[PDB]
Amino acid sequence: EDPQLLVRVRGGQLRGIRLKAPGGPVSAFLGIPFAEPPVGSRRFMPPEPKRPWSGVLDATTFQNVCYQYVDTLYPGFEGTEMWNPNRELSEDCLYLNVWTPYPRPASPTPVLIWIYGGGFYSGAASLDVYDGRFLAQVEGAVLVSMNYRVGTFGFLALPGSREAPGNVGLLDQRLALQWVQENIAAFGGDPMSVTLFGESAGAASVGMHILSLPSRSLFHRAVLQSGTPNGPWATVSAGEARRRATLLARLVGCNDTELIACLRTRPAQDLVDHEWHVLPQESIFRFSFVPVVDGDFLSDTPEALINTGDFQDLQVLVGVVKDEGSYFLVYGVPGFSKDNESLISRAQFLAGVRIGVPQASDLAAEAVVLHYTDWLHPEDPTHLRDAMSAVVGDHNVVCPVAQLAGRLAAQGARVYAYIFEHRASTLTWPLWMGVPHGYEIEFIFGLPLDPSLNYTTEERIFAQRLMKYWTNFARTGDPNDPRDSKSPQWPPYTTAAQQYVSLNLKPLEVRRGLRAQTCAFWNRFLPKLLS
Amino acid sequence: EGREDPQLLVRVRGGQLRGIRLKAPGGPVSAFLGIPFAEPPVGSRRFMPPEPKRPWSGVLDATTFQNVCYQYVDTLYPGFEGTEMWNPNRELSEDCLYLNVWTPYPRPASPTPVLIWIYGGGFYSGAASLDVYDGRFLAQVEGAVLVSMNYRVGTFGFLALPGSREAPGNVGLLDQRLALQWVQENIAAFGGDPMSVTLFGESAGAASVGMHILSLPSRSLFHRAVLQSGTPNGPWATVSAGEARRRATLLARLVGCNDTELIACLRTRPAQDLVDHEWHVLPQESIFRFSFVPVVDGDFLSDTPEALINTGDFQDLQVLVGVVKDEGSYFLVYGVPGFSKDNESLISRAQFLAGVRIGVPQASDLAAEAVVLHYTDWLHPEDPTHLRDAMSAVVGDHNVVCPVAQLAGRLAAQGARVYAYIFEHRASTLTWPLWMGVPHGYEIEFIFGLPLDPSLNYTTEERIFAQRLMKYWTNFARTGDPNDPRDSKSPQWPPYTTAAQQYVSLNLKPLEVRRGLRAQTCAFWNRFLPKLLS
Ligand SMILES: CN(C)c1ccc(C(=C2C=CC(=[N+](C)C)C=C2)c2ccc(N(C)C)cc2)cc1
Ligand SMILES: CN(C)c1ccc(C(=C2C=CC(=[N+](C)C)C=C2)c2ccc(N(C)C)cc2)cc1
Ligand SMILES: CN(C)c1ccc(C(=C2C=CC(=[N+](C)C)C=C2)c2ccc(N(C)C)cc2)cc1
Ligand SMILES: CN(C)c1ccc(C(=C2C=CC(=[N+](C)C)C=C2)c2ccc(N(C)C)cc2)cc1
Ligand SMILES: *[C@@H]1O[C@H](CO)[C@@H](O)[C@H](O)[C@H]1NC(C)=O
Ligand SMILES: *[C@@H]1O[C@H](CO)[C@@H](O)[C@H](O)[C@H]1NC(C)=O
Repeated sequence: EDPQLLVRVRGGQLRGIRLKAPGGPVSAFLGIPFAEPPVGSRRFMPPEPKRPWSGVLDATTFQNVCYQYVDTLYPGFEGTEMWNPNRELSEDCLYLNVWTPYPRPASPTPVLIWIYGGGFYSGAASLDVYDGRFLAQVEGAVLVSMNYRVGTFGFLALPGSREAPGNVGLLDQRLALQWVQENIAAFGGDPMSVTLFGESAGAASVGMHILSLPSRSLFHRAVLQSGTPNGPWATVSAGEARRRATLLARLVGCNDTELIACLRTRPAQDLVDHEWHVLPQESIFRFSFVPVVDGDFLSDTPEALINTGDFQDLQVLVGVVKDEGSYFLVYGVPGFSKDNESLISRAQFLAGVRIGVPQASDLAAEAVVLHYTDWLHPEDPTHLRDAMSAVVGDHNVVCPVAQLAGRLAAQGARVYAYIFEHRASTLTWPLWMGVPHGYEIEFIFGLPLDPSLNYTTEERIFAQRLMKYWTNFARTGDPNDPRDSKSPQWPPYTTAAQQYVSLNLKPLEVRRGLRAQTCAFWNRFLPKLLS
Repeated sequence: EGREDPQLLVRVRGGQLRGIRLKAPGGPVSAFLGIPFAEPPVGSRRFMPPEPKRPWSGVLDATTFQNVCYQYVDTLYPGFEGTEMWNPNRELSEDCLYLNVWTPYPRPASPTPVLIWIYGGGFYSGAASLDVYDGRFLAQVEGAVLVSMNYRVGTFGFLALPGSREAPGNVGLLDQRLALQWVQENIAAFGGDPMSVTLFGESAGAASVGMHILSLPSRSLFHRAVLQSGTPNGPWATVSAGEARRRATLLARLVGCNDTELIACLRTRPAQDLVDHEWHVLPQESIFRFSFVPVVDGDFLSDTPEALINTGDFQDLQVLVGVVKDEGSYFLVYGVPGFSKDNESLISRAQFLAGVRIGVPQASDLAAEAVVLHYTDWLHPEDPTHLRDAMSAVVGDHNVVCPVAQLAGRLAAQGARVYAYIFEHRASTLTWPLWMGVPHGYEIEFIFGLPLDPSLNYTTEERIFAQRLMKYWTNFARTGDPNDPRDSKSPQWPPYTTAAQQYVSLNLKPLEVRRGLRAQTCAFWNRFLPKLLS
C-alpha cells in the first residue's frame, strides 16, 4: 500500500488514489463522507456529522450525485450533458473530495474549496469541469469540493417548522467547511488559509456564508463567479417558500408536521417531476427551491445584510462573463433556439422582457424596454436578440455583482473584479450566445492543460494565467503575481474609481465602471419604481 | 412724388408708401419699414383680435422702424451686449402692429420667393427691428424679399379668459396671421411671389411657425417652414384653457381687479403695471417658462400640438428644423442657484438635484429622480464640471432638443419632407461666458448674414460660413431643398427620415451627416417620461 494514499481523519482511515495530471501525479481522495446520509426521516432536515467507521474506507472513487433534474432534451449534446449528473443519483449523496500534490505537501498549503452551481436544483462535485487535479499538480493547491443537497431535498422549507426549516443545503456546505477545519491538515492543508470559490448558485452560496456569522470562522477569503447572495433569484421570503412547499405538497397528494411526513413518503423523482410547477410567474433564471430568508442562517435579506455589514478583514474576488444572459433565453423565451440565430422581432422582445423580468410591473417592464432599445435601430432583430440577452444577464448577474462589489468595497473589504471575455474554442452552444454563463470555469480549473481535450495553445497559456490569479488570491488575498511580471497590475475595485480587469487572451487591461449607467437603472431607479 | 427717388415709391392695399435706399456691403437694397397692417390694438382693443388697418391718405413714410410692442426690458446688466442685443431698440407702445419689407434695389423684375421672419423672446418680448434680424444681407446677397412683423407679446398678446368675447387668447398669433394675409395681398407690389412664401423663426418664433403649420386658416398663407430651436409641442409653448384662465385671473387680482367686468378692469390698467406683474402668476419656481403664451382654445388650436402633430397629414409640407449645440446653458443663469455668467458655474450634486426641480418644474418627485439618474455620470457622480454641463443638457433637452426630435419624427412619418441640423459654431464675438457653449439664439446672426458687415469684427471664416448658411436657407425657401443644385460637388444634406434619422452639423467645416437626434435620451423624454405621468 502507498503511504501517500493513506490518511487518518477524525472518522477513521481513508485510502485515496494516485491520479495522473499532465505534469506529474496527484493524490486524490474521492467520496469521503462528511454527514450521515440524509435519508428517510432525515429528508429536509439539517445534516448530522458522519459517524466514525472501521477499517480503511475506500476513497478512490466519486460518490453518488444528490437527487436532481437530469436534462434529456438534447441527447448527446455536450452543452447540456456536461452539466448533467455523471454518477448515479441518490439522496445518500453528502460526500466531499480532496486533491493534493503527490507527494503530500511538506508545509501547510492554502486550501481552495469549490461550491458548484446549477440554480440550487442541480450540480455535483464530480463533474469533469470541476476536476481539481490541475490546480493541485501545477499550483500545488489543496482543493476540496463537496456535494450539497439541491432542489426540494436541499431547500424545501416550511419556515418555522423543526422538520423542514429551510437552507439545509447551505448547512450541508457549512458542515463540509467544518470538516475541512477539523481534518484538512492531515492532507497537508492549512486550515488557517481557506478560500471559498463558486459560480452562479455556488457563488450565491459563497456570499451567503459571508453573510452568515457561524460560517465566517471557517474561511478567510472568497471568490464569487457570476453570482451573488443579493439579487432576484438566489433567495425567497419565508412566505413565498411556505407557499411553494405547500403547493408542491398539494401537487403530489399531500399542520407542518403531517405535511412534511407525507412528503417524506414520496419517491424522490415525484418531487423532481413537480419541482418547477410552483413558480409564481412565467420566467427564466428562476428556480423553485433556493435559500430562504429564515431569520436564522440569514438574519435578514441579503440586500439588507450587505448594506449594513462590516467587511473590514475580508478579501473578495468577483466577476462576470461577457454574455451572462444568453444561455437562459433558450429555456423559456419564444423565438430563441440553440439551433438557429434567434433573430427576434420587436414584439418578441417586449414579450421576452416580461419573462426575463418576471416580477416587473407593466411600467417597470416598459422602462426596461425603452432603456434597452437602441433607438437608431429599434426594430433590428440582431440588436433585439443581443438586447434580450443583456436584459437577463444584467438583471440577474452583472448588476447584482456591481451592487455587491461596491457595498463590500465601501464597507471595508478588499475587492478585485473582472469580466471574462474569451469564448472557448470548443463550445457547442451557438455563436450568438457569445461567452455564456458558466464557460469560464474550465479555464480556472485548468482543463486546457489536458492535451486530449483539443484546446488551443493560446487557451492553455490563458488557463495557466487564470490558475495563477486564483491561487495567488488564495495564498495572499491578491491575484497579482508577487514578483514576476509585472505588469499591468490588477488594481482593487473601489467606489471612487470602480476599476476592474478584462480576462481574455490579451494581457490584463484595466477598465472603469461596471455597466455603470445601466446598473444605476437596475440598482437605483427601478427599485424606486416598485416603491 | 416729383423730386423723390422714383424707385422707392410703391402702392399697397391701404395706400402709397415711401421706402428708403439702404447700404449693404455689396450694394443698395430697398427697405419699407414700419408699414401698419392693423388698427392700433389700444384702449378698448387691448386683448382683442387685430382689425386690419383702414386705408390712409397721401404717402405714408416707411423709412424708419416703428414702436416695439410693450414688454419687459432687461436692466440687470448695464452695457452687457449679451442681454442688450435682445432689448427693445425703439419706443415701447401698445401701438406697435407694423411690419417691415426688404428687397433688392431696384426691386426685382420677376416674382421673387418671400421669407417671413417671426421673432422669438418667450412670447413676452422681441421686435422685428433688432439689429440681429436685419434683412439687408439676405435681400442684397441672395435677392430675397424678406418680411418681418411685430406681434403683441406678454399679457397684451396672450392673456386669455378662454371662451370670452373680450379676451379669447392667441391674439398675438392672430397679429402674425394678419401680417401673413397682408403679404398674400400686397407683396407682389414689391416684386415678391405670394405663391412662394417660407416662414422662419427662432425659439417662440419657431413655436409660432409651428402653430401656423397646425392651424388650418394659416396654411393657405405659406408653403414652407423653418423652425429654429423651437416647436409648438413641448413643455413651454402652450398652456391649457384652464391654466390660462387661472393665470389671467391671478394677474387681475394682483393689479387690483363675470369675465366682462374683469377684462374691462384690466383694460384700464397702465401697460407697465401689467408688465410689472406678469411673472408673478407662474405656478412653480422655474426656468424656460413664460406666463402668457398660446392657449389651447379649441379654435386657433383645435387640440394640443402634441395631438395635432401625432395625427396630422403633412404630405405637401417642407420643413427645416434644428438646434444649437447648447440650448440650455442660457436659461440657467436666470434662476438656478449656483449659476452665474460671471464665474465658471461649477456646481455640487446638491445644486444639481435642486436645479433639476427648477428646470423641470412640472416633474413629480419620481420623474425628477429618473432625470437625475439618467443625466448623472456614475463614474463621476460628483464632478462639478460634468454636473454643470448636465444641468444645461437637462434644460436644453427637455425644452428644445427633444421636442424638436418629436416634431421631426412625426412630420417625417406623416408625409413631410424634413431637413434637420445642429448648429455648432460659437460666434467669435459672443459676450456670454465660454462655459455656455453655443447658446440659444446665437445662430440667428449667421443666418441673416451679419458677419458680411466688415464693421462687426467677425472673422473671414465666419463671413464665408454666413454665406453658406444664407444659401441653405434661401435655397430651401425657393425649392424646399437646402441643397445647391449647381454645387453637386459639395456634400449633400439628406432629408431626415424615421429609418435613418439623418441630420447635419452646421459649423466652419463642410457638412457632416449624423444619425439620430439625441435618440436614446429623447426616448426617455418623449416615450418614457409621459408613461410615468399616468
Ligand atoms: C409550464 N410548466 C408548468 C412547466 C414547464 C416546464 C417544466 C420543466 C420540467 C422539469 C422536469 C419534468 N419532469 C422530471 C417530468 C417535467 C417538466 C422544466 C422547467 C425548467 C427547466 N430548465 C430551466 C432546465 C427544465 C424543465 C415544468 C413545468
Ligand atoms: C436545454 N434546453 C434548451 C431545454 C431543456 C429543457 C426544456 C424543457 C423540458 C424538456 C424536457 C422535459 N421532459 C423530457 C420531461 C421537460 C421540460 C421545458 C422548459 C420550459 C418549458 N416551458 C416554460 C413551457 C417547457 C419545456 C427546454 C429547453
Ligand atoms: C420670484 N418672483 C415672484 C419673481 C421673480 C422674478 C420676477 C421678474 C420680474 C420682471 C420684471 C419686473 N418689473 C418690470 C418690475 C419685476 C420682476 C423676472 C422674471 C423673469 C425674468 N427673466 C426670465 C428674464 C426677468 C424678471 C418677478 C417675480
Ligand atoms: C439677465 N439675467 C441673468 C437675469 C435677469 C433678470 C433676473 C431677475 C430680475 C432682474 C431684475 C429685475 N428688476 C430690475 C425688476 C427683476 C427681476 C430675476 C429672475 C429670477 C428671480 N427669482 C427666481 C427669484 C428673481 C429675479 C435675473 C437674472
Ligand atoms: C428558431 O427555431 C424555432 C423552433 O425550432 C422557431 O420558432 C424560431 O422562429 C426560429 N428562429 C429563427 C430566427 O428562425
Ligand atoms: C457663481 O455665482 C454666484 C455668485 O453671485 C454664486 O452663488 C455661485 O456659487 C458662484 N459659483 C462659483 C464661483 O463657482
